[PDB]
Amino acid sequence: AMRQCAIYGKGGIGKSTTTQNLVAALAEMGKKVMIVGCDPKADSTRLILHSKAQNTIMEMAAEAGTVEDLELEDVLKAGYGGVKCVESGGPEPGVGCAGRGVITAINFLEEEGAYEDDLDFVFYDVLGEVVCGGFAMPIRENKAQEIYIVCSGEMMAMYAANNISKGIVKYANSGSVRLGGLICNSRNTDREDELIIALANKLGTQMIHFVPRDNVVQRAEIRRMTVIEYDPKAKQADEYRALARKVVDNKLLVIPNPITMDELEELLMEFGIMEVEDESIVGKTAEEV
Amino acid sequence: AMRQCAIYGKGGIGKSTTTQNLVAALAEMGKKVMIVGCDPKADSTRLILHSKAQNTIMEMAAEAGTVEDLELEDVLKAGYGGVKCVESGGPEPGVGCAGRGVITAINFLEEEGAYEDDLDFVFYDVLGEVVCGGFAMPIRENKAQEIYIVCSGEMMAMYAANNISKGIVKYANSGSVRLGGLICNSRNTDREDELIIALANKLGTQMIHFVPRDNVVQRAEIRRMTVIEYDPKAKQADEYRALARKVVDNKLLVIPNPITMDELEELLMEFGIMEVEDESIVGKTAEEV
Ligand code: SF4
Repeated sequence: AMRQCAIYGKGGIGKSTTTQNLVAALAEMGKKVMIVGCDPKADSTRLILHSKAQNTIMEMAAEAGTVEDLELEDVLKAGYGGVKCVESGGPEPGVGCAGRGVITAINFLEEEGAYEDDLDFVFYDVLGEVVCGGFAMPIRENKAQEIYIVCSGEMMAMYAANNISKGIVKYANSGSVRLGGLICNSRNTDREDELIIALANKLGTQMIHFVPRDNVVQRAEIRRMTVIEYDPKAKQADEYRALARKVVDNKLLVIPNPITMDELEELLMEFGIMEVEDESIVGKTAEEV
Repeated sequence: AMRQCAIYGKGGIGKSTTTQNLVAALAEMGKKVMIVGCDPKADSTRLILHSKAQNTIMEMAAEAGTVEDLELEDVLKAGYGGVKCVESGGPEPGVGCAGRGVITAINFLEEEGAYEDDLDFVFYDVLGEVVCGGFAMPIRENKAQEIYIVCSGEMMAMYAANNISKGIVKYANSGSVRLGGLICNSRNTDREDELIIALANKLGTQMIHFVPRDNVVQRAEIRRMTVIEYDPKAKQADEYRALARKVVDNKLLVIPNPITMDELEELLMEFGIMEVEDESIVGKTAEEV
């Protein structure tokens, strides 16, 4: 019943916002959901709590001395729709692998039996910028089963998306770690919907949603809350409900097929974000050409 | 004579472009420089080599079996102005700390006596997104002495700049690792020049340069080359020469003074990128307000 899910993707494309907003649609339709905040900024829970920045397991363990001197009630908060929220906390600048904050944070929650407490969903909001051993921690430790990659029709978000996938693949043979699909966050670039579906099937998954750039997300997030919470009778709000729908309904859980550099640039050139570079101009000064 | 330098800063603000371009200015004014490519994409050497993507120590060790089956001549290339170039290589997606690629890469170069070979400069192009143990590796192993942080008048690039600094500070007491200054890459935001000098002196360093958003950089980089190489008699070109000038001349090497979150938002609000948020609208639906 209780599924183990993760949201992976790069920063600056509104990953957390779509994660939180999704989780809110999912709460209002009956489910009890818990978000684990694996990003080094506390932005993973912000909108559900109406918080400036939630208290994290790292800064609080730094407080009470050790990780066990914390009580569950202090780290794990609940906001909108009784959505349980924790921020894992960043690696202490200079020292500390990021992924070791996350084991600390999951371990702590297993031992205070939050996982065995009545729950339908867990959602790890995870940075999928570089996929190092550190950010791969939910996948290697098999705490995330269903991976949904948020991305956009833009080079880095895509490369990012592929890499997340190569990680899924590393731990294919070890367990139930699978790519459930790609969510596109629009950047009002032309061909981006179908570019992300080109990528989605060339990987062997779908593009389970397309999230439109609606200026109500901005207006709801300045009030530190979801769009499902701010204006439930909105266009965008039903988009979040629709995504959240497709997610329960998803049965499509796969081991992906990473593509190469030339193949990513292929897809980037034919939909138009990338240009066909000229070979004769290369290495030549404006003197020359 | 041979100074050990590093360029730290976040992605997507044109760090490598300014690194490479700087290094070119420095080359035409007589010096012999080597760039070490610590970013997971091969973008750190690209413009000096006119290469699509240079061959990295990770993918080539994966080729010959072990790191010692590689010959110096294969990894270390030279381009414009006899600027020696290597790409370190990323962590293999899923497994591998990023910083362990970098020790491998430096170690390999110490042993084939590239460091003892006549050289005035070494420049580690390093991602300073999160400052984990992994990206702190040049600082903990004291291979970078002079850190220059490229940033912009934008929240994340500044936060990032602060964190790089907290890392400098961790290894204050261990050696000669010092913050030489902040380089601003313009994003044609109003107050950004003086915002980065606010930040610069609130940290205890200067803003050793301001690099203007000139559309010749774009036109030179599409030809896979520097602006010093493409059009030497250009406005931007002299900017790179001027930066490179101030760098030799720099004597100002410090241990920085990291600022807080409230202090960062202070500076963001008074120069105008950040807005003064309203307290009464928070937590309230459009029904309510
Ligand atoms: S695995 Fe990655 S998160 Fe951990 S230290 Fe290494 S580079 Fe940082």
